[PDB]
Amino acid sequence: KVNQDGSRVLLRDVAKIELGGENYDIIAEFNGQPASGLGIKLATGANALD
Amino acid sequence: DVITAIKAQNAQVAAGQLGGTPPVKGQQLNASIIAQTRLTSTEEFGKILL
Repeated sequence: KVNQDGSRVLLRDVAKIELGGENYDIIAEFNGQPASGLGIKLATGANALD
Repeated sequence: DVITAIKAQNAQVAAGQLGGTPPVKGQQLNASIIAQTRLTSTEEFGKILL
């Protein structure tokens, strides 16, 4: 908004903006060290080693 | 007015949870918040305010 005055309101002021993950449910620690893995799950009647 | 008042009271909404996903390190408890619920009977539909 613009206010009845001249003071401008933008969500830099009203909110804290950071570039973070969309969910904060899961975290991964490989040997204690912070990590992120790709746990690939098999299909159905696929090819396994292939 | 009847229609609009129905979906305004017979609503099953989605409110979050106490101590959500990104927490304040030191939080002890977590509980899902229930706001409105879907009306179950003919009598509860009778008490819907217009």
